[PDB]
Amino acid sequence: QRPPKIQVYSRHPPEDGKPNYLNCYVYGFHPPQIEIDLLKNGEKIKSEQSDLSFSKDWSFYLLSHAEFTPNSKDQYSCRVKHVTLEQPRIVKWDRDL
Amino acid sequence: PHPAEGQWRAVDVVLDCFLVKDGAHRGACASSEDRARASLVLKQVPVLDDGSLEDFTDFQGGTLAQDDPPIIFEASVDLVQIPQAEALLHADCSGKEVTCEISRYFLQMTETTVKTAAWFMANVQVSGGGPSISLVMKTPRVAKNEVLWHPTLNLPLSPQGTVRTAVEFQVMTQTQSLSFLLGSSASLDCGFSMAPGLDLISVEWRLQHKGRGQLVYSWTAGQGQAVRKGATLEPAQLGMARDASLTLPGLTIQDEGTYICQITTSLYRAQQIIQLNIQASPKVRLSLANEALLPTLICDIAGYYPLDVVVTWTREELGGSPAQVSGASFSSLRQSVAGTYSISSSLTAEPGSAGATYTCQVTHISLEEPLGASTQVVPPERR
Amino acid sequence: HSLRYFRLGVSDPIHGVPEFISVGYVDSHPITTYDSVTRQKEPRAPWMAENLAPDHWERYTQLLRGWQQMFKVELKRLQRHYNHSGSHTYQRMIGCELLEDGSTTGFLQYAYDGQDFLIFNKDTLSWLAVDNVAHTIKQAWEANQHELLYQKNWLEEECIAWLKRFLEYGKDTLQRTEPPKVRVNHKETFPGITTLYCRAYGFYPPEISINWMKNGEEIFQDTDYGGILPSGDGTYQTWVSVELDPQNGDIYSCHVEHGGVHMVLQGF
Ligand SMILES: CC(=O)Nc1nc2ncc(C=O)nc2c(=O)[nH]1
Repeated sequence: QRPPKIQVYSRHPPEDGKPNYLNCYVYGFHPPQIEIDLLKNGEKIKSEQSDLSFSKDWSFYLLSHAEFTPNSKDQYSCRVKHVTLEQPRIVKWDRDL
Repeated sequence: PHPAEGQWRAVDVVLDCFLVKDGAHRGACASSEDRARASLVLKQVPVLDDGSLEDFTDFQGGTLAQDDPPIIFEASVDLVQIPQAEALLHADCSGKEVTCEISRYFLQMTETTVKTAAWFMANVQVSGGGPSISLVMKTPRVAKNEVLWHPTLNLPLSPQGTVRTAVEFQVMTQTQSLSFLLGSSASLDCGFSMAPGLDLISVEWRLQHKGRGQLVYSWTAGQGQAVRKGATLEPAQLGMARDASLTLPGLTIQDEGTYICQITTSLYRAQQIIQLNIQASPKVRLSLANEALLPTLICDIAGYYPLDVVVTWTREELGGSPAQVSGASFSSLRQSVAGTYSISSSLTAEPGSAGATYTCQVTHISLEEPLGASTQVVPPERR
Repeated sequence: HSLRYFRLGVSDPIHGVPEFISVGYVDSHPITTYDSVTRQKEPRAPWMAENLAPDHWERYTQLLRGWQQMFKVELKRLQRHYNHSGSHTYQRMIGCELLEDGSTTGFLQYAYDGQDFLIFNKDTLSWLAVDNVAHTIKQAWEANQHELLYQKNWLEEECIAWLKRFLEYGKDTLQRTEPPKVRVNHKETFPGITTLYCRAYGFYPPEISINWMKNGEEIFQDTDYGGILPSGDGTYQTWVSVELDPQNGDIYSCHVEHGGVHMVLQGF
């Protein structure tokens, strides 16, 4: 087992009234059985997941992204599922504000 | 160890000797197997504290024997054993089982690396990653036009009895494993010896990491030279076993892996392989946000390695049924100037009706004991 | 310049774990992928599809299929050597590197359940081992000198030749580069403590460094360094931040450098 490491970030600086894109980078995981869920206020939003790439460190990389409209009143987060883990990992995003 | 110029007595040790079933192995391709066929003769020269037996000691009682099995190799000693003189004593003290293994330098499918001749090897290792030595030895047999005359210790060690052996070169270490902290200084432990009839060319130290073995230090013809980092002392002269240690400046992440100590002589070469792990212990700080109907718990866990320390929050009440928190969240996994990692975590607290206790617990391989911090949360109505 | 080939599978796969994966990379973008389900070689780059005839794609696929089958055989052999009756993972990695000064290198490593198993040293022509089985195999493989020239060429000749060809084939794309954009703000990460946070995004390749000055002098406190985070737009992101005291009324400047471009922020 290699527990995933997770970070969450925007593609461009979020701003109220200006729709944007939300990324999450999951790296250093193994085996490659990862599903990334991006959420707004705990609710799943439209998202896509890209290829799982190899690392030199016996691990894999994975990028996933979603579409959202920035809102300083709202909160954002990500949860990443892993077959070989009892519980998905929970990471908080500071909305890059 | 200081050279054994004090009070000591040599004792006779016998260890179970393994032999690979070459051509009859459990697997597909191997030159080693954990199955005994014979024993090796070993020498030990421990320093005596009592001398209760005058000219003997049971220091190595766990390995000492007087009874020779049907098959046993003389393993004559023409070189210095001192560095390992108490290797088996320390093993017995720790209760670590000791084994040994014999093999061959003879190749049939290709060119023999020692120019086809009756030369063999014998390894001795203490279980648990303890002291380890690789012996290079010869058998005084002669042939002209024969192919298998060595014999090749296969399948059987010999049609009868045992062939004579003598060690002319060996490489040894006190440990097969090292452990240091990230950012902390370190060293490698190894040494070697040889018969007077064998000269020394060079010694190399290499690091196994990132898919490649790379040189970090070399010593040749009296001259030491670093290519990445480290420093050595001049090898001893004949009469005492030679050092092959390496002093290492503060280690970083790149320096983690397995180190190899390679000794090349005028005739033969050998190496020991020592794994070096690096860790760092988390540090924890905790504070509660002021006011709010649901005060926020903020905790930072910093200065640890490797990354992704496990963090769990706990909630306890004044009785009832305390329980763990499977929620919370983490963020902000990053490195420090020291190369160490840091991570943040937070949790929304429920003050409860009469107050509640919250703890942030941290688990890591570098932590002998649980690490974390506690705080109380006081309801607005309990201020 | 990087070229990487990966091969991974599992001995008696369980829990839906992928049976066999093989993927190739150059620099900072995939070039090819193999699907072990339909048993097909596919491009991941437009200049791979261009500069490789259908004839080669089919031929390579058949080669990969052979390797897939033989790999599964290896997996069973490993269980025998490890004496493991359960299900276990195993993978190998190889590639090369071309340096600006014209020199070349490369690597070759194996792992068992994520643990270092064997590494080949092309320069000493020997194998490096960790655990008991690795030592068993080390001696066996070193004894067999017929692998000597093969293993050396495998790391050097095959990989380097491919890399140089790939660099030519994708020359129209592999020279892509973009400067970063920068944004700096303050935020609270811990009560009584203020964090000064710099984000940088939209740069390629990720040859970037961020640092801080305090009143014109080098900072003295610790510094939080992020990693390299794909944007999905062909570029990457990073970030660096420093911890400020609650009494820290000092002036900081943010330095962001990439691709020869140097930005210095006079305020936030
Ligand atoms: C001898 C050997 O195994 N070399 C080798 N050649 C390749 N040629 C093409 C591809 C991609 O389709 N992958 C490889 C690979 O992984 N290894």
